[PDB]
Amino acid sequence: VKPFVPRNIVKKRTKKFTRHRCELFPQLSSSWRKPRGEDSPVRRRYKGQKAMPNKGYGSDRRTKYITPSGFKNFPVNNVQDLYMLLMQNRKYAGVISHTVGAKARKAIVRKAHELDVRLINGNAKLRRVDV
Amino acid sequence: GVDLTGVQKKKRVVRHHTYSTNPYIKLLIKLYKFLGKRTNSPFNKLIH
Amino acid sequence: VRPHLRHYCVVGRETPSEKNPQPTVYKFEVFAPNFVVAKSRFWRMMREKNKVKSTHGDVLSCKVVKDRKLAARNYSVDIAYYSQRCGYTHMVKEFRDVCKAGAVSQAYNDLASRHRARYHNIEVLGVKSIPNHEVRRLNVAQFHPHNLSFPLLQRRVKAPRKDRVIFVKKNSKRAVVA
Amino acid sequence: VLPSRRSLNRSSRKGFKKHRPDIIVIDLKDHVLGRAAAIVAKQLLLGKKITVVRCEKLTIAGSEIRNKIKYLQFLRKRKLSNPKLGPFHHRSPSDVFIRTVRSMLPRYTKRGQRALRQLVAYEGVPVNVVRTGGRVVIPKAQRHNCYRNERRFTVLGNMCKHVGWKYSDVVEKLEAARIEKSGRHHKKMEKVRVAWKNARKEALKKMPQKNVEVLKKFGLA
Amino acid sequence: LHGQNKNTALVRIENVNTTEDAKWYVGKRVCYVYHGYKIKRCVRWSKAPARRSNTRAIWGRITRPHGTSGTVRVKFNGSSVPASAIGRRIRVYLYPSRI
Amino acid sequence: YSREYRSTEKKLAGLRRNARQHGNYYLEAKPKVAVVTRIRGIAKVPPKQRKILQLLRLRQIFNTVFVRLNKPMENMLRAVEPYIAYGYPSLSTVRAMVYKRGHLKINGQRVKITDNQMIKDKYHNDDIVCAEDIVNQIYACGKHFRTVTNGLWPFKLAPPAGGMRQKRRHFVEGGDYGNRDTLINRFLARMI
Amino acid sequence: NRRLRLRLNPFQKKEKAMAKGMQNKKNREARHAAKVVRLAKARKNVAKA
Amino acid sequence: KVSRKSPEYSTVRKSCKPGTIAIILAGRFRGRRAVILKQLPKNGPLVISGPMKYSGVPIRRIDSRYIIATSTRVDLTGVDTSAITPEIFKRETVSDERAQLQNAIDTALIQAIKKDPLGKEMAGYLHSVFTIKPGDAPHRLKW
RNA sequence: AAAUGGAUGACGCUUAAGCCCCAUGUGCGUGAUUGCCCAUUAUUCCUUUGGUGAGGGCGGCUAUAUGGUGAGAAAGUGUAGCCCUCCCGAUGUAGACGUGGCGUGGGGGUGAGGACGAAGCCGAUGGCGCGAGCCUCGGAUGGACCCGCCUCUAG
Ligand SMILES: [Mg+2]
Ligand SMILES: [Mg+2]
Ligand SMILES: [Mg+2]
Ligand SMILES: [Mg+2]
Ligand SMILES: [Mg+2]
Ligand SMILES: [Mg+2]
Ligand SMILES: [Mg+2]
Ligand SMILES: [Mg+2]
Repeated sequence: VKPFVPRNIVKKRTKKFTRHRCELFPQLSSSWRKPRGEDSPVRRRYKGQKAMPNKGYGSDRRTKYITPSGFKNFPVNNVQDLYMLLMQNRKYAGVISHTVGAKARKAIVRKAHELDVRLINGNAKLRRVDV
Repeated sequence: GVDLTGVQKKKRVVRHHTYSTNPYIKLLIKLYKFLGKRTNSPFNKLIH
Repeated sequence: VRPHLRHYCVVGRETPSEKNPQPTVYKFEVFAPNFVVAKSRFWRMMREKNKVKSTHGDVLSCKVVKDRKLAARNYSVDIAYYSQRCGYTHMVKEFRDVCKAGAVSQAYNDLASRHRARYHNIEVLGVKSIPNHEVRRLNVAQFHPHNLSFPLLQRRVKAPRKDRVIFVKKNSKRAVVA
Repeated sequence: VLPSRRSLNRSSRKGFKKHRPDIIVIDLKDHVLGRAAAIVAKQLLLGKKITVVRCEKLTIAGSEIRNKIKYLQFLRKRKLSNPKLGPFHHRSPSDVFIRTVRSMLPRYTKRGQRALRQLVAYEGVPVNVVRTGGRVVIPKAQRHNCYRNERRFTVLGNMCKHVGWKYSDVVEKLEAARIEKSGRHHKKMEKVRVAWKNARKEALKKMPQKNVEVLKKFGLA
Repeated sequence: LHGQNKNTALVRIENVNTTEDAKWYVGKRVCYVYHGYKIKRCVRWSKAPARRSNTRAIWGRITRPHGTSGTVRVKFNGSSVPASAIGRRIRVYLYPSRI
Repeated sequence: YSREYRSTEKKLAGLRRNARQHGNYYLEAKPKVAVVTRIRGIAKVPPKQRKILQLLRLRQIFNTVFVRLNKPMENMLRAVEPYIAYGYPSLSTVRAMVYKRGHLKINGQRVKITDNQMIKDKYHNDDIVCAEDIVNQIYACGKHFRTVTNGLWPFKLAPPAGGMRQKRRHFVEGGDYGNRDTLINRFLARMI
Repeated sequence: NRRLRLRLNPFQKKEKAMAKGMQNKKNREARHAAKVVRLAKARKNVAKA
Repeated sequence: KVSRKSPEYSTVRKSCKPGTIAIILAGRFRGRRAVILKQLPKNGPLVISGPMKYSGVPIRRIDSRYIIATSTRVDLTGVDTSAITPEIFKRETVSDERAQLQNAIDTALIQAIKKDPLGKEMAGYLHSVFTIKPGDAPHRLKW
């Protein structure tokens, strides 16, 4: 199945927004925190400091949530969940949950190849096998 | 930039949805919103 | 072509009213960069001499005066300038030039260099083309005699902009860099 | 800068004999110090290799006493706590020129340090640069184009001699020998120069006439 | 004075020294030649095996003259030229030709 | 309209020649229309000057409008002189502004002029049905000057291409602000 | 833009044709000569008065 | 009057005409001189063949943006150049019919060159190569 | 005429690189009306977000199997926004308000997962979101429980 691949995908920023001075303290996490300090150089927008996220960095609505392969990810948990993606198989791809066992995965992978439903973490060799 | 001396103090407060949780209120709002847009009736716009 | 301060003639009057019908018409000579400045100087002089302001007056004409042909002449310029320390100073200077506008432009640059007087503190009273044998300045009358000749020394020659170089060989004209 | 054994073996294996990079040799006689340094500094930043000679003949505007006093005021500045860390006051003309050029460079970056390493300065014309080719001048920094004839100027060699330079007599003796040696050789090798000029004049009589007409039209012969 | 912008570069060409001269070179292709430290893929890697080498090139184009003295502005396709090239050689070719 | 412009110009030239031939003078009519542009920013503006600029619709630097130069309007312009530059426009200047930068104010929206039909719809008057009607009403004083000019969004222009002399200081002293008479046309040609 | 100019003003074609005729060489030399004669004749007649 | 769909339609600069002498700016034959023969049917590349015994350039296609067209022109009315066709390049150690075509074209081209009054100088001119010496300024030349 | 050695920012500059004034592309007394450089400014173009926002479509009959082209279309504040055009704003301490905005322990419902390996832990495992965060991969880790969605509750 071939998706409707966008002509070009533009990201306004690839780097992440990290916390101020998170590299100098092992206990500080990298997740973003808004700085509220009366003298903070980041909050005051000095030239050589880190940037703060805001609404202008938003992604284009036409290519939002689209993976590089051109699909959108939808989780699945059993065989019966594959028929939800059967008709719109050019738009959504299935993602098998991490906690699904190997015994149940064999049935899901076998049916998905039969139905022509793309799985992001299925069998690598089967999808290359032509029909 | 622009002046914007008195721009903000001229905005009104307008609501476009109901706070009510009554489903029958929502059905009436749906009917008269349609009639207000598709008819030349000041009465219908007032009801909505 | 070269000089700034073109030669202007401005003609104006006061707006007629029922106290003063048919007012007098005045004619004014001024040296200005453009006609907007020329009209500004006209209304200043009309106000300080006739009590007529630009609000109650009209401008009839404002054109550029044509000068004579190109030749070497003696020009006498009587000029005045103001300073806080001394007040008003009045002098008569002489220059060699080819046109009235050029001589007046020379005087303005000369006053700025020798007395530090700006354009708006200077008033021109007149400019005249005077003959020889009537010049009282030796630095001007030295250009009068026939058979006058002199050499050019301490020249600072420069190549045309298309052929300038940075490094050149010592015993030839061959360029090395640029 | 002296090659090691490793360089000698590698050159011998690959059969390399000699190599000379592209270098411009500038004769700094009767040049204005400040204007020559500014032009040299920019060319170094553009990636040129420059060697200057006769640094003792650079000129500075003003009387010698005025410039001597200027240097003595510079000599007074030193770190009081430990003068061996303080500013260093070099006394030779070539060291003075290098300091002047260094002040017109970004000397605290690797780019600036690399540019300074590309400049070599000498007093007089040393024996290793005499036969390297024709020397050049900078017309925008020459004395006869920069100073009015009535002003008084200072020769850098005479100024440095009275503030600590000790090799003024040595340089003068070496220069006298070079002029004698070069003058003798240039008086020689005149028969070959005359012979070459005569051969060109003998041509235009044996060469084809059509090509002679072309040369005349373009003003070459 | 505030800093530099690395999306545009300035190139000085020999024997130009004039804005009217620099206008002749607008639109010409340029390249910066350097070398790496191991052989990687190149154009005609299979057709012409003699081309394989450590040599690499980064290409760009001349956009407009800069100043009044023959300096030109160059943009290197979609990225910047590395700062290790400051003060090094740049090749200016004669194509595309308008003559 | 083209015939009217040619006839008016050549009639005026004949009158001037008649006076010059006989030694008299001909006095011109005072200008009726001015074109005003803002050349300063929005920082540190006193309340009196702030109000006047709002009434002239010059809320942003390099905005431009057309006004009628009568006594009430002249006294307003004198109060905000160090913030504006103005002069007397020509026919070419008016045509360039309408055709290249003309926008209409329709239903509160700023729409660009693309054809005569939207001009006809916006002005329900019968004397304003095309772009040339807009130009004639502005160049000449016209009966519907206020209707036509108020229906146009204020013009948003680019900075002068060749630069400026001095933002401070009057044009007479060598600066940029104040009245420039017909020399405003050279200023606006680089700006448009 | 040519098609936008004509759309906004359908008289553009004739206005430009007048300008081209103004620029024509033979007509502009005749106009220059005729203007000189007309001005000179009026100057002489006014003086003779 | 020529329509864009018609084969005869082309948009190439007026200096590039049949019989013009050009300098190759890029490729394995950089710096050598050649003669422009014709243009391909559509708005395609030109076909150049400097007399192969003179400059060493065989029949080839080249883009108009990689040659400098000089003002020297040799009359080409005699040479038909009708056999030149896109199919000879379309086909993918030279071949026999390619050699025969090259020989026929070269023979006609050489005769046309010798017909010019400066035939001998033209033959020497085609032998010369173009290079950029230290201190040259191609932007100041006239060509 | 002052207390460490030091400052037109430094070097330096005197046919100035000093002081006062005047000019400008190619061609400065024959080219009238732009010598050149540098912004979070102005013009123009693309994208996001919020509107006192402005318009339009929404009663699905043209015709068509696989091995002329294939997918959607909800009468709608708020989304993975029902969809398509257009216009105007966007910084901000103290402070106010909004969010089908994120995350944690437990209750009522609904739907799944697990010895073919749950929770927990490790990471040059990548992908998605402006972000709080979410998900996949690997473990030459572990050995028994746990989660998605709608609502209720809080140490
Ligand atoms: Mg991201
Ligand atoms: Mg504070
Ligand atoms: Mg300025
Ligand atoms: Mg400074
Ligand atoms: Mg905010
Ligand atoms: Mg706060
Ligand atoms: Mg608890
Ligand atoms: Mg607590």
